[PDB]
Amino acid sequence: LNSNPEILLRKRRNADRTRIERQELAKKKREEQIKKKRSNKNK
RNA sequence: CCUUCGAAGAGUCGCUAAGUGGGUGGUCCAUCUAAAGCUAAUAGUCGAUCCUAAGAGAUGGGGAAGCUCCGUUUCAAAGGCCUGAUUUUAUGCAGGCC
Repeated sequence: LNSNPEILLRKRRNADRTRIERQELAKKKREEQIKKKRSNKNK
C-alpha cells in the first residue's frame, strides 16, 4: 500500500514525572545542605 | 694470641615442677643434657522417559584408630526475582519481596 520504510523512536515513559522528581530532589538537597551548614556553628 | 661478653625446648619432668638445674648409675663419686629436626653404606499418538507414594539417602554437623556410622532441616552466610533519568563533594550500586 505504497509505504516507505523508516525507523521510529518510541516516546520515553514517565519523563515528565522523573523531571519533576529530579527538580524536587535538587531543591531538597540544596535546602538540607544549607541546614547542615548553618547547624555546624554551635559545635 | 690479647680483651669485653656469654641465651639453652612445661600439661613437660615427676595432681603437676627446677636452674651452680635436671636424668641415669656406683658402693660422696661417675656419666650425659630430655620435653625440636635431617641424614648414605521401523512409533510425535503403544510403554520407558515426567511426577510423587511407603521408604531409602547427600549436603550442614557430630562419633569412631579406621574400613565408616548417626542424623533429613538441624543455632548452615544453603537463592531467585523486581524497581531505578546513572548512584549530589561528581560516573567504585542503591532500595525492595519471598
